[PDB]
Amino acid sequence: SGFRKMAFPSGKVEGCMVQVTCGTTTLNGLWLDDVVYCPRHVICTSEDMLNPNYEDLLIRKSNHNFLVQAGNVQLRVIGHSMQNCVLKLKVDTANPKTPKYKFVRIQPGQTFSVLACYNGSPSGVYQCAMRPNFTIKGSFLNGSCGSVGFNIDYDCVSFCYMHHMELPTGVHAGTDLEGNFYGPFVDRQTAQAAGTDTTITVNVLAWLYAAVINGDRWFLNRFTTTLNDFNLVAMKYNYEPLTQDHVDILGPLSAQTGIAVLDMCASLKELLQNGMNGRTILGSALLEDEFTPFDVVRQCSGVT
Amino acid sequence: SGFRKMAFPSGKVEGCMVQVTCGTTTLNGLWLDDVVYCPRHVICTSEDMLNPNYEDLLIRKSNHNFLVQAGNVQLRVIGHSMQNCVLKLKVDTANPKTPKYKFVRIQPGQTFSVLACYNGSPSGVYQCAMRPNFTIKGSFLNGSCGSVGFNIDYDCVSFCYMHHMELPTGVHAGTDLEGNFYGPFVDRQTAQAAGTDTTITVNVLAWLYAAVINGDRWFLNRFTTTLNDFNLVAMKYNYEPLTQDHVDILGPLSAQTGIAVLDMCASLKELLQNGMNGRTILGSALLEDEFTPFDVVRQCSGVT
Ligand SMILES: *CC(=O)N(c1ccc(F)cc1)[C@@H]1C=CS(=O)(=O)C1
Ligand SMILES: *CC(=O)N(c1ccc(F)cc1)[C@@H]1C=CS(=O)(=O)C1
Repeated sequence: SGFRKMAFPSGKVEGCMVQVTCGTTTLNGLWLDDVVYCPRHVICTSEDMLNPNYEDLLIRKSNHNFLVQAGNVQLRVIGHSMQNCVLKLKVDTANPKTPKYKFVRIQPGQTFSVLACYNGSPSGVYQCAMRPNFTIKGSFLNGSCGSVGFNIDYDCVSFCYMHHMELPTGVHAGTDLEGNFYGPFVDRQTAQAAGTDTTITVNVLAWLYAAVINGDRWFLNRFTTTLNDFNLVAMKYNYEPLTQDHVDILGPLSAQTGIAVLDMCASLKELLQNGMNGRTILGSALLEDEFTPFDVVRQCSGVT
Repeated sequence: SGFRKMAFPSGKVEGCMVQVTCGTTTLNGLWLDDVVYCPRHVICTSEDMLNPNYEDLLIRKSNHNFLVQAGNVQLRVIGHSMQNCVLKLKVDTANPKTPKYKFVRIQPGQTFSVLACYNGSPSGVYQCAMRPNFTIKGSFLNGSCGSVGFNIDYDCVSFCYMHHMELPTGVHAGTDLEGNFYGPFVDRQTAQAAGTDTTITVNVLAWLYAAVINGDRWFLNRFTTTLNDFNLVAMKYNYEPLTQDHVDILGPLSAQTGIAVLDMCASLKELLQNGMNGRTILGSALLEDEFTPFDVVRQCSGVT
C-alpha cells in the first residue's frame, strides 16, 4: 500500500550523462553509442540567445571546439552535425554503459522521469508530465540544459525529452532526442507564453482509481454520468475532454476496482463542482494529473 | 526555477540490490562489500509472523538455505548472523559496484530517497521523510521488504532505512542498516498503531522559503511573531514545536531571501489559521513538510 510520485531508477541514464563545453558555455549531453546529444544553444553566449542564427554560429565551430568530458575523462570529437535543435557530436569511443534505448516523441498527458544534471553530474530525479500546452513543470537551474526525460520498459530506456528553455513564467520547454521542440517553443530568448495549462482528465481518473485501491474512498458517490455530461463540467474547469479512447485505457483499473469509468467520472464531477472541503486524497489537497493509467497499474502491481 | 520532490540519483544503490530467498520467502537485500543485508523475517512464513521467535527460527537455517541472486548470478553464502532485526549474509564475493557508503540512523523530520525493489529488481525511486511518529509514508507492495532509503553526499551513499512493515493503516515501518527499528515498531504481525502524525514545522518553513525563491509570494504578510507565540499556534495544528536550533538551520535561506525566520513563521501562522483559500504554493494545495532546509538549499543551488 501507499502511492507516491515515483521516478524510474536513474542508473541506466546516469551512465550516459557527460559535460559539453563550447567556448565558455557548459551544459549536459547524452552519450549513447559513439554519439553525444546536446542542445544546439551550447554554441551560444546568452547575448547570442536574443536572435541566434545557429547555422551561421555553427560555421565558426570545429570538432575540437566541443569539449566533451565523461566524469574526468575527455572524449575525442571526430564529427558534429545539427539535427533540428540538437547537436550530435560523434566521438571516437562508444559509451560502454550504453543501455538498450529508443528515442520516442511522447504525447501530452504522458509522464516521464527527469534526471536533473549540472556539468554532466546528476543532482536528482523526479517525475514529470508533458502538459497539454507542451510545457513541463520541472526543476531546472542554469547549467541543467541537456538533462533528459525518459521512460524505462524493463531494460530499454525510451528517451523522450531534452531540456532547453525556461519561459519567463518558470515553466520548461524542450525537445525530443531528434531535436524537435514539444509545442511551438523555440531556442530563442523572446516573448514565448504557454497556453492554458489544462488538467489531464484521464490521469486524474487513474489517480482516483489508485486512491480507491489504497483505501482513500470518501469521494466515491451514488452518481454516474455520460462522457457528454462529464465533458460540459470538464470544459468549465479547463480539463481535457474525456474520449472513449481514455475510457478504454481505464478499463483494467475499472475491472480491478469494480468501479465503472463513468461512475468515477461522476465522482470527479462532484469533486470539481464541490472541491475537497479541506479533505485530502493520497496525501494531496488537489486532483493529481501526472500519473497515467499505465503508471497506476505499474506502481499498484510492482512492475520492475 | 521550479521546485520538485526530487530523489537522489539511484544508480549507486541499483548496483547493490540482490534477491534473497529463504525457503519460500523472497525479498530484497543490500550487497555492500562481501555482506548482504536483509530483513530477518526472510526466515518467516506469514504464519510465523504472528509470534516469531527469530533466534529459534534461525537455528533451523544454514548458509545454503539463504539463496542470494544478483541479477542472474548466484552468490555463495559463507556465513550468516542476526544483528537486531537484520541478517548479515557473508558471501564469497565483494560487490564490485560497492559505492563509498555509511550506515546512518536519521532523526524524525529528515528526508531520504527510497529505491522500491521487488525480487532484487528496482521498480522506482521517491523521496520520503522519517515522520515525527517514526513511520514513513511509502509505496511498498508484497516483495518490497529490504528496499532501502539513502542520502548521497557527492560520492558517499548514507543508508538510513531498510523496509520491514506495513501497519494496518497503510503507513510504513523499518530499521536502520544495524537492524534497529525507527520508533517502537517490531517485525511482528500484531496491533501496532502510529502516534500523531505531527507536521515537520522546520520543513514547511524551508519549503515556504523555496516558494518565495521560485516566485510564489502571495502568502507573505505584514506580520511577525515570536517562537513562543508561533508555538501556541503549532500546538493547536499538531505542528512540531519550533526551536532556536530550527531558526539557526533556516539562517542561510533567511539570508538569501532577506525574510527573517520569525516573519516566515508569521506567514505560516496566518496560513494555518486561514488555510490556502483555494490557492496553491509550488503546485501544492497543502503545506509540504518533506523538504529539509538542506534539501531546499541543495535543489535551489544545483548541488551534484
Ligand atoms: C541552458 C543552460 O543550461 N545554459 C545556457 C547555455 C547557453 C545559452 F545560450 C543559454 C543558457 C546555462 C547558461 C550559462 S552556462 O553555464 O553556459 C549553462
Ligand atoms: C515483507 C515482504 O516483502 N514479504 C514478507 C516476507 C516474509 C514475511 F514473514 C512476511 C512478509 C513478502 C511476502 C511474501 S514474499 O513473496 O515472501 C515477500
